[PDB]
Amino acid sequence: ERPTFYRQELNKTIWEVPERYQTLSPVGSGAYGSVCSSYDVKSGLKIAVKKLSRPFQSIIHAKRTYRELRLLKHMKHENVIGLLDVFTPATSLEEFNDVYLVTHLMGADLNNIVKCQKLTDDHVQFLIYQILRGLKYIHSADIIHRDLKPSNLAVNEDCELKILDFGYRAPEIMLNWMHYNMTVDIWSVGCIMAELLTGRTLFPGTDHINQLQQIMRLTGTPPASVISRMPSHEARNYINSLPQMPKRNFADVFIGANPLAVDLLEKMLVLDTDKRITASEALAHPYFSQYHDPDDEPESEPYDQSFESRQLEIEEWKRLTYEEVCSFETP
Amino acid sequence: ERPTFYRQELNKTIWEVPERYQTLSPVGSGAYGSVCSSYDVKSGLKIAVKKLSRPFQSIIHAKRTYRELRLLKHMKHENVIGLLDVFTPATSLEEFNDVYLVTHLMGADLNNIVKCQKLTDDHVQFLIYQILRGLKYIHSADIIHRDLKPSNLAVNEDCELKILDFGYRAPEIMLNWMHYNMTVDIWSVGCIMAELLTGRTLFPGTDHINQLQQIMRLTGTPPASVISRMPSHEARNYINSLPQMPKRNFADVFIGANPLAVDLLEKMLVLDTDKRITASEALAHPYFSQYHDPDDEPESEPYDQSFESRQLEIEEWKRLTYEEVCSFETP
Ligand SMILES: Cc1nc(Nc2ncc(C(=O)Nc3c(C)cccc3Cl)s2)cc(N2CCN(CCO)CC2)n1
Ligand SMILES: Cc1nc(Nc2ncc(C(=O)Nc3c(C)cccc3Cl)s2)cc(N2CCN(CCO)CC2)n1
Ligand SMILES: Cc1nc(Nc2ncc(C(=O)Nc3c(C)cccc3Cl)s2)cc(N2CCN(CCO)CC2)n1
Ligand SMILES: Cc1nc(Nc2ncc(C(=O)Nc3c(C)cccc3Cl)s2)cc(N2CCN(CCO)CC2)n1
Repeated sequence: ERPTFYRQELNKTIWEVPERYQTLSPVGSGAYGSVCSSYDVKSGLKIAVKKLSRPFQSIIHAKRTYRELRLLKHMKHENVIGLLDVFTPATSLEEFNDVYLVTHLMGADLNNIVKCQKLTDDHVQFLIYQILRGLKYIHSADIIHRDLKPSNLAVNEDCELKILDFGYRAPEIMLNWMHYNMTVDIWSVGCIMAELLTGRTLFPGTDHINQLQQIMRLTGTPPASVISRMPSHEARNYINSLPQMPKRNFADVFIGANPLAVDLLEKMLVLDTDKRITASEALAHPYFSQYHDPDDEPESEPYDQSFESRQLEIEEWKRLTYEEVCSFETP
Repeated sequence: ERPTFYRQELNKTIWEVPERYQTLSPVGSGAYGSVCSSYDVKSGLKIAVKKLSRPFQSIIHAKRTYRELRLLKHMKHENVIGLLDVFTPATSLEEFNDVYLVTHLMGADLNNIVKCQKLTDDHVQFLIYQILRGLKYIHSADIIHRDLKPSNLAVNEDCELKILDFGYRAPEIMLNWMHYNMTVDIWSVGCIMAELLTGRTLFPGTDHINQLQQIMRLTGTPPASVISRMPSHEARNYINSLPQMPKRNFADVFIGANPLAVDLLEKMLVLDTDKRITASEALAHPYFSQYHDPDDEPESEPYDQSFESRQLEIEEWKRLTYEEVCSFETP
């Protein structure tokens, strides 16, 4: 049965939400859609409400809309943002033209978590452990489109963590993405953890290619196999040798740090993509002895993404979307 | 001997330019600096004058400034933007805080060449020949920092073309950049040529990973070697099979096109990075039979980029820059 809806204008756009979602307040926005904090009277919790920007303008917008709705529906893990409600003021498919997604509200982005200065080792243990627990689960789903990453992490005031869904190209580039999508994740975590222990950026370049040179001061130079197939000799020269800079080592960089943190980082911040630590291995590490529960670290159910390779008109995506909204049982 | 400088305010910023550069008119801008068209009285030609944005604010701005000055100083090829003049109103290193760079003016971006509707096949031969002549020269300079790209091409009205210098990361990503930096270039050109012949984007995605699926429709699926080392079986499944969409083939897509144009594209738009045609091979190809001159397709002089590996304070880069400004002889 359709609940009483109520209508209001926030930042020059019309919001029509169910009775339960009171005291809407705009927190921020991006291309995807606008978000509002709201007090859900029913369950008595401060909540997040998103209204999608023109969800069925184009095929891309339409599939994008359906994708996010399917993903947050599937994501059921205490470290990954999940769908609490989805709704529309529309009462028929023809009329249907406005979609709202509802989740829990996290209060602090990554870029605020760093500056959130006074952090005990325990907070770091907990934060990193949660990203890893999330990551294990996220990798297990094999999500074709990439919306969940470590950098999208979000944190409410007691350090409880969730990974949100935000925060001409040659084939060899995107094949490389697929190839290393899990490895790069654990590099991000590594960088993130480092910043939580020091408060400074770990690998600051003058630019992105100079960034590689910085990384290697800690990681060492690539294996012969990687170097011997660079497209030129001057390319090999750039990655087969460090220039003579002052010597820096892990023990130096993370001096005040719990030595187990330094151990963990020495297995995360490794250049050899194969030798680098995997998420579920990283969980078993001694640094997380408090938190590590091998039977409380679940993988995902298979996730049917056959939709990703269907080529459909706008109206076909809109129908799929509206079928999901009407099917949704609010937990 | 310092010429007479004159001063004016253009877009709330003070421009001080030598007597010869009259009738300054702003055309466009980027984070690097703002650009003006100007009538150079001396050589009597419409010219481009760029004023660098706060060139010595930080180390990055300072090295950046120096790099661009070294690059365009080194680049001497008629398909690659080159430095005609660099100047400063400053008369001592302590004063020195503003820098201007002068090149030829083009007046048509890539995104303006597409829509430039009625183009003979001749225009395409000539446009594509010049990018390839460029790229050969560019690739041969082994330029550590990437500012010169196919997509950065610019054109004047008689179809004369020049490549301009504008248009947390894991090591495996940038290592990959280095690896394929030449092969991706030929992919871009392939894509550009395709559009020139048709007017539609060749590989339209819904998103970037979906684009790989679009590409494979034409290129087929990756070799077993590329497949057998994806990080999951679901990834293996994405790239080991096309889904059953309409069959599409090169001959179809480029129907009205010169058949030799199609031949070249079937050698450019190849997935296997090794089999893919190289810039210099693409030159020798029958499609540019009238333009191809193997003794007029020069490689670069070595380019001393030892500076890219130096860590220097702002003031050190500012002196190198100032030294280059005073040393420069205007052709
Ligand atoms: C834009 C923004 N969002 C914040 N929190 C959010 N939580 C969850 C969000 C979200 O979009 N959920 C969601 C929904 C609803 C649907 C589909 C998918 C998803 Cl993932 S947005 C906090 C925030 N700030 C306020 C507090 N500032 C200072 C800290 O002291 C920092 C900035 N700004
Ligand atoms: C590692 C990586 N992945 C990217 N995107 C991906 N999309 C899909 C991916 C993929 O593996 N999906 C997948 C999975 C997980 C399972 C089965 C099947 C499939 Cl298909 S990976 C983008 C990206 N970068 C672009 C942006 N750069 C920052 C500049 O702003 C950083 C580098 N890096
Ligand atoms: C930003 C821009 N630049 C244009 N031409 C240029 N030529 C060379 C440029 C340049 O910056 N040189 C340079 C310099 C000086 C120093 C260092 C390095 C370099 Cl590379 S800028 C044309 C243009 N327009 C777009 C299209 N519009 C509509 C047509 O209907 C006309 C105007 N916009
Ligand atoms: C192929 C590629 N290269 C990138 N940058 C490079 N920097 C340095 C490179 C390099 O090979 N230098 C070099 C050379 C040439 C010789 C000797 C020694 C050296 Cl060090 S290649 C970035 C990049 N991207 C993917 C696509 N994204 C599009 C977003 O819109 C942008 C980022 N792709």
